[PDB]
Amino acid sequence: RQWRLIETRKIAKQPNYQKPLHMPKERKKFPDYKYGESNIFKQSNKGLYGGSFVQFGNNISESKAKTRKKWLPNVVKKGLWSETLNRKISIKMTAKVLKTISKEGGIDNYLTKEKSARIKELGPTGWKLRYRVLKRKDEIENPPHK
Amino acid sequence: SRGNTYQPSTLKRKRTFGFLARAKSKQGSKILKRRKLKGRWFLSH
Amino acid sequence: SALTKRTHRVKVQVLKDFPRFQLYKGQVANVKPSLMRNYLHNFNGAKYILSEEHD
RNA sequence: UAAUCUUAUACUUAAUUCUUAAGUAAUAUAUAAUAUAUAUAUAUAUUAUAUAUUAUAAGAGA
RNA sequence: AAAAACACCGCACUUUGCAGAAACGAUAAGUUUAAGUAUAAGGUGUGAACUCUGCUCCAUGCUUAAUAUAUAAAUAAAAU
RNA sequence: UUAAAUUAAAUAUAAAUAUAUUUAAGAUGGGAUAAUCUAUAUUAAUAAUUUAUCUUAAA
RNA sequence: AAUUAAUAUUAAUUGACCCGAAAGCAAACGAUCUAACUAUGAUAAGAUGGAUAAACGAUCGAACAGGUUGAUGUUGCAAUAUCAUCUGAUUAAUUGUGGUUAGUAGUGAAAGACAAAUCUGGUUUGCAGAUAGCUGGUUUUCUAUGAAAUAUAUGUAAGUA
RNA sequence: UAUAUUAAUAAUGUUAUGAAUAAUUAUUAAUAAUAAUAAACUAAGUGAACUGAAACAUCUAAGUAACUUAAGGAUAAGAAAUCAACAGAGAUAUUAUGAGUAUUGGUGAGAGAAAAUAAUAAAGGUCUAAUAAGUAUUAUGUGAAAAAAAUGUAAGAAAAUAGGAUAACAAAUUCUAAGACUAAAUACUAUUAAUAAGUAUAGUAAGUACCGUAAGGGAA
Ligand SMILES: [Mg+2]
Ligand SMILES: [Mg+2]
Ligand SMILES: [Mg+2]
Ligand SMILES: [Mg+2]
Ligand SMILES: [Mg+2]
Ligand SMILES: [Mg+2]
Ligand SMILES: [Mg+2]
Ligand SMILES: [Mg+2]
Ligand SMILES: [Mg+2]
Ligand SMILES: [Mg+2]
Ligand SMILES: [Mg+2]
Ligand SMILES: [Mg+2]
Ligand SMILES: [Mg+2]
Ligand SMILES: [Mg+2]
Ligand SMILES: [Mg+2]
Ligand SMILES: [Mg+2]
Ligand SMILES: [Mg+2]
Ligand SMILES: [Mg+2]
Ligand SMILES: [Mg+2]
Ligand SMILES: [Mg+2]
Ligand SMILES: [Mg+2]
Ligand SMILES: [Mg+2]
Ligand SMILES: [Mg+2]
Ligand SMILES: [Mg+2]
Repeated sequence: RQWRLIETRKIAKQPNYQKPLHMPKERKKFPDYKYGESNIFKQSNKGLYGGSFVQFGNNISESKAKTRKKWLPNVVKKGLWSETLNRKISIKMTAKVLKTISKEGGIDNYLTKEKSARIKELGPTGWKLRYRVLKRKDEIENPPHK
Repeated sequence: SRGNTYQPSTLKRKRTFGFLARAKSKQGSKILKRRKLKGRWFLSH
Repeated sequence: SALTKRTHRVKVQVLKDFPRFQLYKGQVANVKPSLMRNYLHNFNGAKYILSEEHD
């Protein structure tokens, strides 16, 4: 496969600070997602889609009469257990993604898998979840005092 | 008897076509930008 | 499919007794993935095993 | 039916508020032991161990 | 072109039990229906009232009942 | 009525956006007192759809 | 004997000699005109008849609102007027101020009626030099030669081979 | 309401009991402040129709216009799971030729490569992956008129003793997917310099007058 609608997204490169005319009031809680939020099938940003998007193609008849149609991924809203968070997390879930999760053994595992492909096929929400989980894990491992 | 279709009222006209109305909506912004690009002197009422 | 339903298992150690499912605590079973995800895993009632070190 | 869906509504420690961890109290549930009452079964009380602090109620329901 | 046309009050048929029907919604959530609940709401014809509304389901629909009966995608495993 | 405005996850959606809900805006309406002239500030406490005013009764 | 270049002719594709549609689609703009709804205000002299002092889409009739018939007007006072006449005139009334709904598209007591002088679906920008076997147009001179309107085929008969 | 509020003090007037409470001025400290920002170029999402085919529906226009989103001085691409043919080459980019050839099409309208050889180009190679599954692949629905790589839905591998590449199989060749970075040639703007068988109705005014409610049009 290819992650063409993820790895093609580009975000305004930040100027690092050794002030700007408009600085935000709050503090960036989460680390910046490499690929940013998708401006294409924004339904996907709410949950875990595995880099699957709406396709647009042609309905074709017996007379070869083309007529535009769309294809949706099989999204299902699904509350799934996270050992690290110690609670079930409900999200939108392409059934493929669900299957993958099942295979890999847990949502935490899915989130915290290293490969770039996995990173790509998380959403911004997915990224956030991953951050939460890994941070939690770190905390568990390493209390402030050894 | 037709002909007198414009029935001036300052309130209505500023509220509908005025600069602030244009600038408030995305479509309005487009229009203002268009007029700027043409170099119009008057961007809207 | 039907075949998939029949044959696809996931290996887990259950950490709590589950009367209905006949999976007594501590035991390592091959159960259907749906069962794992929707019943067992919630509240640390089970744990996936990808290898002998997960046990 | 813990598939899916519908509707309604306390303290101590560590990094003024926030978060973690420990224990203890409080409430609930599960399992085990003892005492009593009734017909091997049901009910109450006491003790031990484990778990919880998105929920509750209603409905449809593979 | 002000009428013999539309509307109307009335009459009739019908859909919908409310997690409705109808409408709108690249379609969705969701809105109107309604803070209403079949004596209500949507649709359809006719068009106050008096005397009245005959006969006919062939056809096109709708609608109920089955059995009659074909076919589309979707499956094992195994034969040339 | 309006509002690129407001609730890991308000809901939905190829994008644009749309939606309910809050917050703010929005007169054509409402808004103490007063020629024997009148004081709006600050702090502390616990209305009206329309329409008529008849008949009777009293003196 | 070719080939290369220039010059000329013809041919193909690009707007292809020039002008000219009605249209289609995309994205915008408009509900200060007008329709329906919506919020808030305002107006309707006087008289009469009703089983109420106060109940009526009641009667006569001004304002107001219509627009029946006629005359004038038809480069007008006016891209729909004037005068007379006629109708409603407490209501399904009229009207001010603001708001909502429109371009596959709203509103419509329905006339294909209206959506800014008029829509069987506006306007503007763009696609765009749309396309037109159709109409018109295509600018100096002098010389030489000089037709056709037949046959065949054609969704062909205004064309083209 | 930063001639702000809070704190600290200092001079001042009043009240109740040297100490306490409020008011004003003056110094010192603490505490937030202001999205005017292009246009073309690039990438991505959606994606007409007129038109052509002398009708029209497959096809065409065309992944063009348009709308929408996002980045950068450029962007994209880029060091082969590539091409080739048993001889070989060795990243991309796009220009000559190849070539209007192969390929393809209601086999109509029409569409149309690659290898190879040349130019242009820059040092052009180089690790930043503990080397990659719901991935390759298959089935099915779509998908640059010719050459796939993509993609919705479900099935779903293998360790270099292994994978991919061709209707299919057998040989043989070649490359290593599911991890990455990358100057230069290029696009568009602005300035400077040069050259004009270019413009004075393409020679600076004005996006003004004026027209339209508005978008918009638009003179002399
Ligand atoms: Mg005018
Ligand atoms: Mg508006
Ligand atoms: Mg008339
Ligand atoms: Mg009748
Ligand atoms: Mg009815
Ligand atoms: Mg009738
Ligand atoms: Mg207010
Ligand atoms: Mg508009
Ligand atoms: Mg009166
Ligand atoms: Mg009357
Ligand atoms: Mg009358
Ligand atoms: Mg009269
Ligand atoms: Mg009228
Ligand atoms: Mg009005
Ligand atoms: Mg007609
Ligand atoms: Mg009408
Ligand atoms: Mg001669
Ligand atoms: Mg002809
Ligand atoms: Mg594009
Ligand atoms: Mg780059
Ligand atoms: Mg790159
Ligand atoms: Mg092409
Ligand atoms: Mg590689
Ligand atoms: Mg004017």
